[PDB]
Amino acid sequence: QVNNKVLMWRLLKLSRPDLPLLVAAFFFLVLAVLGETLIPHYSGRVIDILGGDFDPHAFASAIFFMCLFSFGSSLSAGCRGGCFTYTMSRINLRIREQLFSSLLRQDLGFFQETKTGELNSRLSSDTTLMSNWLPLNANVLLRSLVKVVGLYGFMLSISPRLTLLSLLHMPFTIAAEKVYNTRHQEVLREIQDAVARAGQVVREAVGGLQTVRSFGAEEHEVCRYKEALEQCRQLYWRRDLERALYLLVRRVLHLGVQMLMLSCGLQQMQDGELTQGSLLSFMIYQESVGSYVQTLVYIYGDMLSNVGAAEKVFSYMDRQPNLPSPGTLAPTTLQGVVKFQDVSFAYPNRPDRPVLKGLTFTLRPGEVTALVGPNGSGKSTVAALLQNLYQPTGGQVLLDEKPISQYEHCYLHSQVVSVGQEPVLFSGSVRNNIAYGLQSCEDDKVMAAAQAAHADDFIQEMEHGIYTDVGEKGSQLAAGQKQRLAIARALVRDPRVLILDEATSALDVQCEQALQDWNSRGDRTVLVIAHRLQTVQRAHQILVLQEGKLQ
Amino acid sequence: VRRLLGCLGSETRRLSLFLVLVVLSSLGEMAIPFFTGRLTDWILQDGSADTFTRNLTLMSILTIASAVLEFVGDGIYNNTMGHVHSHLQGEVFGAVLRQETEFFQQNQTGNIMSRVTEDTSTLSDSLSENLSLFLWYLVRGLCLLGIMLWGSVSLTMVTLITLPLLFLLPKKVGKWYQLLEVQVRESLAKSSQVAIEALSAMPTVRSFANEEGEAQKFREKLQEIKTLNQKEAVAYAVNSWTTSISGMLLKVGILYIGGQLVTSGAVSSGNLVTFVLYQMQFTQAVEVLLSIYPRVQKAVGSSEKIFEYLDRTPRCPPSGLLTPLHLEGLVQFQDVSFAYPNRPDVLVLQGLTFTLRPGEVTALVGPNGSGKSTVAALLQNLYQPTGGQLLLDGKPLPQYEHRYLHRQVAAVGQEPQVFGRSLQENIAYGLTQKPTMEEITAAAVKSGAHSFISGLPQGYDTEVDEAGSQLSGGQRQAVALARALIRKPCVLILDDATSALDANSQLQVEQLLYESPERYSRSVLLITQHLSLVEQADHILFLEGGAIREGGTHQQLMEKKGCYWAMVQA
Ligand SMILES: Nc1ncnc2c1ncn2[C@@H]1O[C@H](COP(=O)(O)OP(=O)(O)OP(=O)(O)O)[C@@H](O)[C@H]1O
Ligand SMILES: Nc1ncnc2c1ncn2[C@@H]1O[C@H](COP(=O)(O)OP(=O)(O)O)[C@@H](O)[C@H]1O
Ligand SMILES: [Mg+2]
Ligand SMILES: [Mg+2]
Repeated sequence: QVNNKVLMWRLLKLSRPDLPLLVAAFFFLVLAVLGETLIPHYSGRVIDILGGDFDPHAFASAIFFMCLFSFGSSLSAGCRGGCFTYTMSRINLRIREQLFSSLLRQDLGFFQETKTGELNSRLSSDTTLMSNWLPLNANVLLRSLVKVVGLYGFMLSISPRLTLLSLLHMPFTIAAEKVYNTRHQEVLREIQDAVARAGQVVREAVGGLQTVRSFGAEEHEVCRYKEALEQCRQLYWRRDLERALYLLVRRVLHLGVQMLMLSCGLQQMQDGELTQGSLLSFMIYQESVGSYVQTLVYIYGDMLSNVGAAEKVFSYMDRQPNLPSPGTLAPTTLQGVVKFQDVSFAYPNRPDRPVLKGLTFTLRPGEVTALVGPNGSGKSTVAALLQNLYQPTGGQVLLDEKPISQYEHCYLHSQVVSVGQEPVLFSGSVRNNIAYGLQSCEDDKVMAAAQAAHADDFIQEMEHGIYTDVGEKGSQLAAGQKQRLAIARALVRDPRVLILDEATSALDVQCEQALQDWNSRGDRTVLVIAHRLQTVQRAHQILVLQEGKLQ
Repeated sequence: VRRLLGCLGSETRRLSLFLVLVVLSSLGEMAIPFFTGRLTDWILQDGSADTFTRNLTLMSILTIASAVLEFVGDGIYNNTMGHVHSHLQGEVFGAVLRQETEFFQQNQTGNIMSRVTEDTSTLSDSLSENLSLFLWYLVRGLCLLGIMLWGSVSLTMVTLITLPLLFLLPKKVGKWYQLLEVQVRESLAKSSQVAIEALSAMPTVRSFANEEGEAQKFREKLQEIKTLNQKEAVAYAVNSWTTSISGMLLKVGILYIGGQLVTSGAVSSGNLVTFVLYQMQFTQAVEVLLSIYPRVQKAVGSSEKIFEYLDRTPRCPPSGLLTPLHLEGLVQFQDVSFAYPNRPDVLVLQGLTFTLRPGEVTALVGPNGSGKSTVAALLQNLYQPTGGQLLLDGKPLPQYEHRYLHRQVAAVGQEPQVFGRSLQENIAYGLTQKPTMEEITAAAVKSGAHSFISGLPQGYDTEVDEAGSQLSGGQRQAVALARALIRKPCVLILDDATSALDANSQLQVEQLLYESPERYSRSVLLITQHLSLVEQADHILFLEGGAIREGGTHQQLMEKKGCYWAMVQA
């Protein structure tokens, strides 16, 4: 399969800086394996000494070599496991940071078409099951490679003749597994079909029991369920019979080698080319290789089966954004003018149904406008185009004889901010949420901008400070239902153009933000949107919106 | 569990034979290390060669007999557990259908099926595998310990003393490992909740252009996590060290004490070879036994949850005991008031009074939402009257047998249902025995299915899906009327029978109801909104809501100038 090769190569390149940890883990794994396969060789040395002339100098020296290899192998295995689980957590933190940093630069078509629950599952839970692919597979693979080479190297040193007797029956185990797994996969298909037929009766009887009870045929569904159970029973017995027969064949074939290995062992050691402890070292060594060669032969199938979970994470990171090309502007002096002509904007999510038709209007430094529309006519849709939140699919928005797409990401949004019907309050303190979007220099500006609406009575009454915590959304905000906090956030950054989507309203008594009260000092433009046609105080331009059209 | 053990009581003969064959197989399996020791000692003692031709033959016969008896014992245990699983699934199915219809409510379709199909099979599969492995390795662990006492009396005391040292320390340091991993997992979930909260308000974030603030807020939680898992890697390094030093130092102590014991003259060197080969087999036998135990411990508690569900008791009466001949068929309704058991605080039906005399027609018409379909469900034994008397030939419905009564009273629903079988079987569904081929055609001709199914190439043996993809709305009502007519019931109830049924079938159902001589032996009740069907009805009832407003014949109701004329002219 060529589909999993590109994903494996990208996943291998994700662990580039953890190469020194992988080298030290491989070095500690080799030393731990070498310590493990050397104690049974020394075990045959003690039995060799015990069956002859006893001398306490070599017997104590042999035991001292057991202890030195025991502390060495346990320390090498202990430091290997700790290093592998440190790489697993360091890999997990890298992919999680790279995913969210890539996801933050995506268009808003991705955050409304896809549910936020799906993104939470691919960021919190899926990357944990994806990070542990490499430390688990590299530990299993590098253990079986060294140990098989290490044990078979110890085979040839003891007896090259007796090694080949156990080296020429491994095809029998492989041929037994190959012929058994094919028959086991055929029977499992039949079991799934029979258990689907058994569930078919329960779909019929339970769902429509009103018809069954009204005709007195409840015993018919009981009798019909017995036929479905008997067919599942017979297939279960055939599955258990073929499994038990395979275990009998494998155990007999394993026994016949051991009887043959021992029979040649007694004949060779009688003549004088082997000792008693050499046979014990050979017997302990030979039982270890049987399980580890079976893990080695079936590691590639397990590795590719477990790797099929990184497709969703890698597609979210590497997908192409829909944002246009940014650029530079002239931030020296701003004339504070906005021009608009021939808008035919439609949402990229729903291009078939338009929202705004051809309209033109202008904003002046010494004037304030008003937008009135009943419902669904593009009340906040026009406000989304001015702040470069959405790009038009027909026509363009101008700002002093140049469009808005070539403006930079920072200075355009610092000069144009807006407030809406749902002012989202983020986690943190009041001071952190008042001056959100500002890098610094808020410690000398919050106290003069938070008193815009009605001075301070909601915050001043308790804790005598701005450092009162808020929490999540749906919190203890009572300053005009978290509206006073949002407008005071807007006047912190002293923007040139302010858009008020659903301001004033019942709080129109607080009218210190619409007229000269905020604007008209120097040059400043304010756009007001109201649902009901209220008389605009000190009006300069009146605009009424109806289905994307104005008078 | 006592009742789970008492469920497996008839298989005591097979369970006794299985325990014997396991013991005989485990005794014969431990033959190769036990015969390695003597043969190696026999060469080093320079013994005779008249035993080598026989000792290898004996040792090969024993383990061959141990391999076959393992296969025979595993064959019996897999056969008996299969019959137990098939028996348990059948009996838990029959207990489900014995409950009242209140328990279902057309909303427990998912939870009931997960309790009958999914859980039962997974519970029996966990029991049949874990108990088999626990019984196989307990005997092997006991047999090895029995023979390790024979080979030595000092070395077998050493490995029993240090056995709790092997399998108690790794558990304790392991408890320190996920105690710290709980805080790492908790901090991982808290960091993801901050990033999700900052991402769901993306138009607010994009309007203010503060992605760097969210990148720094995400990075602060990751640096606190990076501090915590460094202690996690240290904790596993200690945990992985102490499970490997105790295992290998145990072999050193066994060999050194054996080295002291052999040189004293107690046992020979070859007896130490058997004891070395018994250490690795006994250690893995204990280790497999300890890993099995959490599986059976959890599965026993799950089986106690199913067993408590098995003895759920219903609220309806079970059945009756009287089977008469020459049934009258008249059913009397006397002061019947019914309330739904779902919401007993609100009354939905009260004050019914009529009589369905045999041979006449009694049809009730009401507006939408008047609650007439619950009256027809009350006619049979689907529900029970709360404070009324339902009289059928001088006796109530629970006094009659469940199988006999529903064979005598047949009804169709407002929305008929079709079961996924042959249409010949679905016509004769619910019958005790299958009738002849002519009687199905006679019932289908009267219902009208023969005028359409003759054109189908499959005849009367067409196979239909689970719910109404092959049969149309007219065909579904056509096969529903034949189903209620094959048994020749004594009381026939029709609910919206001609709502979508075709005009030729609305024709020949009218001479069947009004002109055919088969109406003399039945009493019919219709709940239909069609004004072209109740002209020859002998009794007409009006159900505006709750109770009967007025009733009478055709001419009396028009002369009365009531609400019946106003609904007719509309
Ligand atoms: N299982 C139930 N438990 C409680 N209330 C129910 C149940 N099923 C239905 N209901 C409610 O009780 C009412 C009883 O009216 P009923 O079902 O007898 O009328 P219907 O004859 O089917 O209606 P229509 O006027 O459409 O012909 C239903 O309309 C419904 O609102
Ligand atoms: N998030 C959205 N995605 C797609 N279409 C939208 C969205 N919000 C509004 N619309 C569509 O745009 C039209 C105009 O909405 P608009 O008047 O701007 O809403 P509001 O009155 O809240 O400002 C509506 O008919 C609506 O169907
Ligand atoms: Mg709006
Ligand atoms: Mg109805």
